[PDB]
Amino acid sequence: HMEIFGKTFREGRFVLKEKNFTVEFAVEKIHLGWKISGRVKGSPGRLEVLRTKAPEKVLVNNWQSWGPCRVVDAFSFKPPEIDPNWRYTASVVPDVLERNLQSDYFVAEEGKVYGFLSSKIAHPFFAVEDGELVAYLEYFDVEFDDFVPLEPLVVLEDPNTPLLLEKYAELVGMENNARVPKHTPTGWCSWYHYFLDLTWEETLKNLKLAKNFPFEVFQIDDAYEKDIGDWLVTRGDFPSVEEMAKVIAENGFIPGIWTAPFSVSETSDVFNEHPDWVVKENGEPKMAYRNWNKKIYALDLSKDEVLNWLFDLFSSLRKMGYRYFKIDFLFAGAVPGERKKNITPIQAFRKGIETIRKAVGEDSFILGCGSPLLPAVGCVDGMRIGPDTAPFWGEHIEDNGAPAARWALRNAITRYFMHDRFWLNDPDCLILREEKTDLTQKEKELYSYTCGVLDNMIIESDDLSLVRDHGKKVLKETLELLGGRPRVQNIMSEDLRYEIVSSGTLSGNVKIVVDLNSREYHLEKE
Repeated sequence: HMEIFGKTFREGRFVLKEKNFTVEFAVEKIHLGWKISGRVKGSPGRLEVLRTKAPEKVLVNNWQSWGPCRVVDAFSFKPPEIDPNWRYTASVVPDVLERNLQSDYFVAEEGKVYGFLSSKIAHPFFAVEDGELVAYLEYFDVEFDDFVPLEPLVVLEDPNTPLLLEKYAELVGMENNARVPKHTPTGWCSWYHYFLDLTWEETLKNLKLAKNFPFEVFQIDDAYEKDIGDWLVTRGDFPSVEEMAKVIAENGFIPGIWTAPFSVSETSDVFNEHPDWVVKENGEPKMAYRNWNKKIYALDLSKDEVLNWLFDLFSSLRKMGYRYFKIDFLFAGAVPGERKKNITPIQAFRKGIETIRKAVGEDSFILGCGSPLLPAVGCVDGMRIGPDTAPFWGEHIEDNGAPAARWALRNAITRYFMHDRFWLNDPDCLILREEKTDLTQKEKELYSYTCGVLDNMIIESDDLSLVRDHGKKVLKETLELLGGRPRVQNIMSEDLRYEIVSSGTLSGNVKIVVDLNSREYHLEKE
């Protein structure tokens, strides 16, 4: 059935000495399966850990927030064309995605889960190579003069696939000391009404109006900043970043703010002043992605100067009174490329987020976005686990990570299991306005009540003057669905129909059945 590091599956302790590397490992019995763990030295490169027969149908997982988590026929995979503006959102190892079906961190079939528990040094992924499922640890050509730990791999088997995924997630939480607040914040986000056209004028208007809503946090999203990298300089209408916090706190809200901290645009002052601070290719700045009609570079989080700058930045946001941080495009900090230190792109990413955490303190809430998942566990408090939602369902939008409510919801369902184990899942904002939206009341209710049953974060994003009785109702109903232990019963579903239960909500035991094709739901409250 299975090979572990090249040889037939066997319980016990083992060593594999190769030309280039050495690994010492143990195959040990755990509850519901097995765990392969150990340590490795030398230059393991792309290290095969496990091999077995691919199943036909597999739940696969993109490595970051916006990417799909979905069931796929393993044997009729054809390589996607990778958008060169967004190369690394698709894969951190795109050479693989170009040839084979790839899954980051974990894969599931009916009755079986394979999953790595951490991504501290290596990127753990699975590939389907010619009918075989192969688990790999990618070390990105980094060499290790002494032993460093393996990312442990678990293999769980039981009829109950949901329970297995939940189990996997518990082990991820313990392996990484997951941060899981007892208190989940509520709030308002500017983005999904105003996008880049937000003004301070409209901001103050909603800030007045937000008082009639059950919001704790008032969060300014992308729009206020001069440029990507120049986070302390505002454009347009906007005042001082210090002032905005002050005004928001004065009004009885926790101020929140959006940054893309690992990213610097080609036009930014900081890139202009410090072009050597970025990740390189052949000595020259390597484009991490293209957005805002500009080339964006990634900060080299191996450089102490870069980390001090991140430290200073988030220390001063904290000082000004920001206590809620949406940190976005985090994948940038983990792009493959040349850095000052000879460490992995993943080791560097972690140095970056660890710095932000230390700067903002223990009483700040950090929400990851566009982020590598496994590597951020134990550091973020909340995580966007799907692509952007939208003020339309998005049937005209493909499952390629662009904004659409339907695909955002899909991911909230298919990654439900990380919630309250990895972190608090952020399903993206509820859009509850009655004007300036293509969403029907049905669709709004469907989205919202699913998120509530999933016990996910509830953040609203609207011009609140356009939110009336229906939207106010839906929000209050959603908050009544929270507090349970959720489960997606038929996680291996291929037709976008799901039965989701949650036990011990504020409304008791609840069940929602959803069809994301017909945009239909039935909700029972016992």
